Amino acid sequence: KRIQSVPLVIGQFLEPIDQNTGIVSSTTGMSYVVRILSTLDRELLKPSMSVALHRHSNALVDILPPEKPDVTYADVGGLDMQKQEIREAVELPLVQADLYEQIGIDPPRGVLLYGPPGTGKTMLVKAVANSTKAAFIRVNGSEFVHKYLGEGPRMVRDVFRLARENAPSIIFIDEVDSIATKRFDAQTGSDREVQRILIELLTQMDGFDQSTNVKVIMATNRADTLDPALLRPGRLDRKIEFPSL
Amino acid sequence: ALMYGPPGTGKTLLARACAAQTNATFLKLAAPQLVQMYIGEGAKLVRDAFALAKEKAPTIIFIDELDAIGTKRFDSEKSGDREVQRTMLELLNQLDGFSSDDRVKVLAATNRVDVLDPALLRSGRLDRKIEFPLPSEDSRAQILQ
Amino acid sequence: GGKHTFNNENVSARLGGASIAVQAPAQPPPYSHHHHHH
Amino acid sequence: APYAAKLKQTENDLKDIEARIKEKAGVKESDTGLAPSHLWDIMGDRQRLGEEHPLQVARCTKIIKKYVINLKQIAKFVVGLGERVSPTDIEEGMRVGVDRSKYNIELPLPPRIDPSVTMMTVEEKPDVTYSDVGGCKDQIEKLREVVELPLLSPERFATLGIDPPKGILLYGPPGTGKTLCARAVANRTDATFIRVIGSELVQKYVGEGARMVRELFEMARTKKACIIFFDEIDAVGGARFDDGAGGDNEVQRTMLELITQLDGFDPRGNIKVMFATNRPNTLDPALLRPGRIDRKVEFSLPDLEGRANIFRIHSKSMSVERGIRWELISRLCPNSTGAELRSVCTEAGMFAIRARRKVATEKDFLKAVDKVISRYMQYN
Amino acid sequence: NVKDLKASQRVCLRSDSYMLHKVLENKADPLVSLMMVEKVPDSTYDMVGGLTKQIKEIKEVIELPVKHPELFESLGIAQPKGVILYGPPGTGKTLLARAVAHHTDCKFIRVSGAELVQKYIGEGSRMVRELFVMAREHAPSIIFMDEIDSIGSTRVEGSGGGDSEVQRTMLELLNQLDGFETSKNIKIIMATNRLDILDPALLRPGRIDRKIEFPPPSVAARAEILRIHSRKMNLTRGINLRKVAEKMNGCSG
Amino acid sequence: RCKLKLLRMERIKDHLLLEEEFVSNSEILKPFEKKQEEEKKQLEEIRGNPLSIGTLEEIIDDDHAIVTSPTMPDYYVSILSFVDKELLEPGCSVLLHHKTMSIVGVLQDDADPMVSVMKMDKSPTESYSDIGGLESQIQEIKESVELPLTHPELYEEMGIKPPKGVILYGAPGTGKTLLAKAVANQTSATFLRIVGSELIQKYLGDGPRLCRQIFKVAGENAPSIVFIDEIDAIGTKRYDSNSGGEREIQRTMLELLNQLDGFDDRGDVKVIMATNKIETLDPALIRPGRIDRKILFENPDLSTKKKILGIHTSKMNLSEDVNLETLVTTKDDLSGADIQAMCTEAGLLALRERRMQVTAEDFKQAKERVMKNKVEENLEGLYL
Ligand SMILES: Nc1ncnc2c1ncn2[C@@H]1O[C@H](COP(=O)(O)OP(=O)(O)OP(=O)(O)O)[C@@H](O)[C@H]1O
Ligand SMILES: Nc1ncnc2c1ncn2[C@@H]1O[C@H](COP(=O)(O)OP(=O)(O)OP(=O)(O)O)[C@@H](O)[C@H]1O
Ligand SMILES: Nc1ncnc2c1ncn2[C@@H]1O[C@H](COP(=O)(O)OP(=O)(O)OP(=O)(O)O)[C@@H](O)[C@H]1O
Ligand SMILES: Nc1ncnc2c1ncn2[C@@H]1O[C@H](COP(=O)(O)OP(=O)(O)OP(=O)(O)O)[C@@H](O)[C@H]1O
Ligand SMILES: Nc1ncnc2c1ncn2[C@@H]1O[C@H](COP(=O)(O)OP(=O)(O)O)[C@@H](O)[C@H]1O
Repeated sequence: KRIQSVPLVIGQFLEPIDQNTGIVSSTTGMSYVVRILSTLDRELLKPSMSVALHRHSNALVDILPPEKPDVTYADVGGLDMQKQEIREAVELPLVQADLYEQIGIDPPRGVLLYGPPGTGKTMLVKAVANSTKAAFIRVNGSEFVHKYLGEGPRMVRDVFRLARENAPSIIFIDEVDSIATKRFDAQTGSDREVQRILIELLTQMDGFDQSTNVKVIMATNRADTLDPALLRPGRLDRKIEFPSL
Repeated sequence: ALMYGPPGTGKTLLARACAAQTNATFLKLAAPQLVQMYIGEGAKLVRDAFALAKEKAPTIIFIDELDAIGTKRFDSEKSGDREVQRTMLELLNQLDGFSSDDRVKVLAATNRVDVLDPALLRSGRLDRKIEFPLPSEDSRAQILQ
Repeated sequence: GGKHTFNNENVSARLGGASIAVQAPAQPPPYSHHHHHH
Repeated sequence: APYAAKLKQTENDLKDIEARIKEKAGVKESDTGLAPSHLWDIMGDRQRLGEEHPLQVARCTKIIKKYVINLKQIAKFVVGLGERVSPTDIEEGMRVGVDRSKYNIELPLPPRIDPSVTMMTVEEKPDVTYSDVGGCKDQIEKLREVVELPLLSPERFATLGIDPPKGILLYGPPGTGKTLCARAVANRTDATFIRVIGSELVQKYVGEGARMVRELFEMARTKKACIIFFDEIDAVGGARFDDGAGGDNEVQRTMLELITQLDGFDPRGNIKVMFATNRPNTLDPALLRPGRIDRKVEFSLPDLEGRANIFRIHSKSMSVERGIRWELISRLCPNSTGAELRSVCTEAGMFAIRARRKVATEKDFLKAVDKVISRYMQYN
Repeated sequence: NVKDLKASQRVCLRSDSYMLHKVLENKADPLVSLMMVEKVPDSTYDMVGGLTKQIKEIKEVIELPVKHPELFESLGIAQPKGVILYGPPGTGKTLLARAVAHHTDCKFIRVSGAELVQKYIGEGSRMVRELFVMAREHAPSIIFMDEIDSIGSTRVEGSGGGDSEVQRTMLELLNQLDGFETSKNIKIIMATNRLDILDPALLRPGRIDRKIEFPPPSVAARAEILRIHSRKMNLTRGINLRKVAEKMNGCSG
Repeated sequence: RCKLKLLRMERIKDHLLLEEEFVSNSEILKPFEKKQEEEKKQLEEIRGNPLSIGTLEEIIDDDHAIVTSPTMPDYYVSILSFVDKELLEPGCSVLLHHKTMSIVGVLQDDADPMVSVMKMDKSPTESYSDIGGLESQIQEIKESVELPLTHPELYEEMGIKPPKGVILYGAPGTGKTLLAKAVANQTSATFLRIVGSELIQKYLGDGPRLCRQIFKVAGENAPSIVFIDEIDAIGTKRYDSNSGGEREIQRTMLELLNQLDGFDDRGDVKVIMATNKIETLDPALIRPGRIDRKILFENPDLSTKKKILGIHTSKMNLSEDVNLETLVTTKDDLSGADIQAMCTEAGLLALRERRMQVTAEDFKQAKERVMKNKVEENLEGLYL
C-alpha cells in the first residue's frame, strides 16, 4: 500500500495480455509493458481508461475515474396537446419501461417536430430534459455537411459514440430539411456525399445499438419534403405539428 | 513600401539600384530563407535581423517573394501550419515595435496581391504602394536602346 | 560507462497532406457562343 | 472411394514434411567481414578507450573575447577547450567536435555536404550522341547554342556584344525525344552535369526541400561551368492558388527557393539550366520568364524526310533484305513519334520469330503498322 | 527459438539489455470496434418468417464449404466465395445478417458503408487491407456490407475517385493472385437497395457467385410476420389475422 | 485417377532428404576451425548485445566518420577496420556499438518491409491448361516474357532490342488477373504482385520514393517481372487540379514514368499492367518506350467456349445426355466467368436432389438464372 502513495505518474491503458500483465502507452510518449498488481479490480480497464503508475518501475498501481437547461412546462406558454404527445414518446420510455414490455411491443424511436419557426420547438425539448434529467445534445444540420470528403460522416458517428456513453441521452436537431430532401438522382460529386451522410444516420438507429437513446428529434419548417425511406416505421413514427397563425 | 505587379516590370532590378545610389547599408532575404524545420528556428532569425538593423543603422530591408508567408490564416493545430505563420506574427510585432525616428526603411515585392494577408497592408506597416504596370509603347523604345 | 541522457524530443515539425476536397465548381460556360445570340 | 483415401492425407503430409525441413537446417546471414586481414582485433580495443572518444557535433555562432554553440537539436551552450587551439585555428561557422559529458570543444571539421546532392551528380557518361537522335536537326541547334558554345567559344558572343542566354526549356508531346537529346549532351559536356531527382524536393518536413535547392547551387558555383537537367517540373513548378486546405501549400514554398535563386542579386555565374515537360501551360509564368528561361523549344512531330532517318538508326543492328523502300513506310506511318517508329522497326522483326524465318521482309513491316497504328470508303 | 517467429509480430524487450522474453499477438490493429463483433446479436431464424427458400441458398453457399467441404472434391467443382442480396427496404435483409451470426460457429464482421472513408488519399485503401488480414488469422470468417462506395459505374472525373481508389483495391482482394489463391475460407455477404447503379464488376460471378431477390410478400405470406411480432402481445381470442393482411397489403414487410 | 506412383516417389525422397541433413549435421559436421573457435568468439566480445542502427552523412579516411539518426544527434566516430572499409558510402546503414558509438559493420540492403512482402514465396497452382480459351493473347505476350529467359538467340540473331512491358485490358470476367498467375508459375524469375492504390500514402513524399524502391530491388535482383493491376487507381489522366491531394497522386504517376524510361535506364524489368477501361484513362504511360504492345481481351466467341467449360467440367460425371455443342449457341453476352458459376450451381442443384451425376435439366435450370440478371442491353429495339 506504500507505493500506491505519491508521486505517481499517469498513463493510459490499452489492452491485456495475461491475468496479471497489461500494457500502457503513457503520456510521456513511449509504450511499456507492465504488470498489474492484485488487490485490484479487472472489470473496468479494457478500454482506453485512465490510470496511475509508479514512476521508476513504470509499474501500475491503481485506477482513477472522474448544457444545464433551466426551463419547465409552466415556464413555457400553453401548447397543451403537443406537449402531451412527446411526454408519451420521450418521457415514459426513460423512466418507465414495463409499460412497453408487458404489452408485447417495443418503444417507438424518435420523432420530428414540423411547423413554422419561432414556435417553441427547441425550448420544449429542453424542458423535456429538465424533468427527466437525462443528458442533452444540441446540434445543427448544417454542421454535418463539410467540404473535406468524409469529414461529415465522421461527425454523425462520433456523437453517437458518446451519446451512448452519457446515456440515457437524447438529441435535438434544429434543422434537418437542409440535408434531407428527396432527389431523383445525383449528377454531381458533392451532393452524392449528402447521401453518404444520411445513409449512415439512417443506419445507426436501425442497425444494432443500445436502446436508452431516443436520440432523434428532427426539427424543420415543413414535412412534405423528406424521404419516406426515412419515414420507414421504426425510424420515425410520431409526426408533430404546431400552430402557424 | 511594396511593389506589386506582374513578372517583368523591374522589381528586383530596382532594389539592385537603390542599394547602390544611397550611401547606406542594405539587406536581403528571400522569404523561404526564413522558414525552417525546427520549431524555434525562424522566429529567432527574424528578431535578429530587425534588431541587427536597429544596430548598424540606418538600414534597408528587402523581401523578395512575400507571397510565401503572407498568404492568409491557414487555420490548424499541426506543426507545419503553425511554425510558418508564427513567423509572420513576429514580423508584424517587429514592424509595430519601432518608430519613424530610428532610420530603417523596409520594402518588399511580389507577383501577387489577390493572395496575401491584409494585416500587412494595415495603415502604418506597409502603406505606400507601387502599381508597377506593364510598359507603355514609348517606354518600349527606351528599354531596347 | 555512460552517464549522459538523450531526451529524444519532437523539436522537428511535421505534416500530413491529403487535403482532399469535393466540389470544384470552377467555370461552367453554357453560353460558349450564346447559341444564336438572340 | 478406391484410392482417394490415400491422396487426401498423403498430400496433406508433404507440408508437414516440407516445413519439417525448416526445422532442420537453421538460419544463416552475414553483414560484412574480410578473409586475409582476419586478425584485425589487436588494434581495435587499444584504439577504443584511448584518446579517440566520440564527439557530438554543433556549430558555433560567436567567439566572445566563451565560444557559444548551438546543437543540432535546440540546446545552446557556452564552453571552453582542452588541448585544441582556442584563438587561432577556429573561427565562426564550422562544424566542430564536442564531448559527450561536459561539452568542451576539441576539433573542427568542414561544412556540411549533404549526401543526396552527391547522389544527384553524375560521374559515368552515357553513350548516345546527336548522330543517334532521330533527325530533329534544327531543334538541337537551338539547344547546344545555349549550352556549349558559351563554354567553348565565348570569344564570339562576347566580342560582338551579346550576353548569351543561360536557360532553356523543352516541350513537346511524348515519344518525341526530349530526354534523349538531354542525356546526349552529357556525353559532349566538357563540364559537369546534374540529374536532379525530383523526388527529393518534397520531403515531409517543412522548409526542408528548399534547403536542398539552395545547396544544389552552392556546390554548383563552387564548381566551374555546371549545368543542370530537371525533368517533369510540372510536379514542382505547378501553378499557385489560395485555399484554406491548399495541401500543395508546401511545394510552393520549395520552388520559391528556386526562382529567387535563379534571378536575384546574381549568385549565378556560368551555370545553365535545362527543363522538360508535357504540360507547358499549367506551370507558373515566373518559371517561363526570360532571365529564367531565355529560350524554349517545341519538339513538334517529325516530317516524312526526317521520319526516315529514324529508321536508319534503329535498323542497323538488324538482319534485313536489301531492297525495301522506306518511302512507303514513312508515307504509311502518319503523324507519329520517334518511339512509335522504334516499336515498328522492332515488331517487323518479331513476326519473323513467330514463324521461325531468319531474315525479315517488306510486308512484315507493313503487317506491323496495322498492328501498331490500327476500312474507310468515304475518301476514295 | 528464432525460426518459428512469424515475422512482423509483436514482442517484448528488456530495459537496459534489450533482450526478448515474451511474445504477443498480431492484433491491436486500429480498426477493430466496428470491424468485428465480440458479442453476438440476438435474433434467429424463427424470429424471421415469410421466406425460407432464400435461406436455403445462403446455407448452401456459406455453411457447406465450411461444415464439411470434402464433398466438393467428390463433386469436382470450386467452392463459392460470396453472394449479394437486393430488394427494396423494409423487407428484412439487414435483419438476416444480424440473425445469421447466432447460428454460424464462425465469426462475423460488419461494415456499414461510409466507415471505410477516412478523408486522406490512401487512408481508405490501407483500411480495407487492414480488414482482410484480420480475417485470415481469425479464419474462417464472414463479412457483411452495405455498399455504396462501389456506387457509380466508374464515372470519370476529379474527387469521386478518392472512394474509387477505396473500391478498386477490394476487387483485387476477391480475385487477386493471392486472393484467388488465398480467399478460400474467407467469405462475403453484401446488401443494397438497388443494383441498377453499381459496377458490372462486383456483379460478376467470381466475386459474388449468386444473388438474391427479396420481394415484398403475399397476403398469406404476411400472416406469419405478425404472429412473430405478436408472440409477446396478448392476442384476445376472436382474431383472424389472415384478414388484416388482406384489409391492407403491407406493401413492405 | 491412378497418379499415385508418380507421387509416392517424392515424399520418400522428402524423407531420405530428411534422413540426410540431421545426419549431415549430427557429428559428421567437423567443427574445429578458427572461425567457430576464434572468429565468432571475439566479435560478441566487443560487439555488445544491442547494436543500434543509423546512417552516415560523410566520411573521412583513417577510421573517422559521422552519423545521423532519429533518436540521437550526430556524432564524430571511429571505425574498427573489419567492415570492408572501401565498401560503404553515403546514405548507407550501419551497426553501432551501444555503450560508445563506433561503426562496426554494415548491412546489405535493409530496404523496407512492404517490398519484402509483395514478393512471391509460394507459387499459385494455376497454369496453362488450366485455361484453354484462347491461342493468341497468351502468345502475344509470352514471347515478350517467357522466351528471353529460354530462347534469346532468336532475339540476337535477328539482332534487335526486345520489348519490356505490356498491358492487358478488356471487358471483365475474361481472365486478366488469371493470365498473370499462369505465367508466374513457369517463369524461373522473381515476381511482384501489386495494385496501383497500394502505392499512395497520406504523407507528402512517401510514394515517389517507394516507387523508386521497387524499381531498385527488382533491378538488382534481375531478371524480374512486375504486375500492376487496376492501375487506373493512380495513373488515369492529369488535370490542373487546384487542390492538394490530387497532386500527390500525380507525383507518383510522374515518378513512375521516369523510372520506366528516362535519363538512366532501368535494366531488365518487364512490367505487366492491367485495366478495365483505357479510353477513360492512361495518357502517356501507354506508349512505346514503356509498354511496347497492348492486348485486347473481349467476351468470347462460340468456339472458345467449347474449350472453356470442357476443362471446368473434366471432372464432373455428367455422362448422360448433355450435348454441350448446342448449349451455348450464340454470343449470349457471357464471359468465361459466367461459366464457372453455372458449372457450380448446376453441380449442387443436383446435390440438393441428392443425386451426384448430372443431366441437362440441372444445367438449363442454372443458365436461366444467370442470364436473368442481365440488364436489357436491347432495351432500345429501335433499329430494325
Ligand atoms: N523597366 C525596366 N527597365 C530595365 N530593365 C527591365 C525593365 N523591366 C524588365 N527589365 C529586365 O527584366 C529583368 C528584371 O525583371 P524583374 O526584376 O522585374 O523580374 P521580377 O518581376 O522581379 O521577377 P519576380 O517578380 O519573379 O522576382 C532584367 O533582366 C531587366 O533587364
Ligand atoms: N527522335 C528520336 N529518335 C530516336 N528515338 C526516339 C526519338 N524520340 C524518342 N525516341 C525514343 O523515345 C524514348 C524517349 O522519348 P522522350 O525523350 O520523348 O521521352 P519523354 O518525352 O521524356 O517521356 P515523358 O514525356 O514521359 O517524360 C527513347 O528511349 C527513344 O527510344
Ligand atoms: N420477416 C421479418 N421478420 C421480422 N422482422 C421483419 C421481417 N421483415 C421485415 N422486418 C422488419 O424490417 C426491419 C428491417 O428492415 P431491413 O433490414 O430490410 O432494412 P435494411 O436492410 O436495414 O435496409 P438497408 O440495409 O438498406 O439499411 C426490422 O425492423 C424488422 O423488424
Ligand atoms: N479461358 C478461361 N478458362 C478458365 N477460366 C476463365 C477463362 N476466361 C475467364 N475465366 C475466368 O475468369 C475469372 C477471372 O476473371 P479476371 O481475372 O479476368 O478478373 P479481373 O478483371 O482480372 O479482376 P481484376 O480486374 O481485379 O484484376 C476466373 O475465375 C476464371 O475462372
Ligand atoms: N408558447 C410559447 N411560450 C413561451 N415562449 C415562446 C412560445 N413560443 C415561442 N416562444 C419563444 O420563442 C423562442 C424560441 O423559438 P424557437 O422554438 O427557437 O424557434 P424554432 O423552433 O424555429 O427554433 C423562445 O425565446 C421563446 O421564449
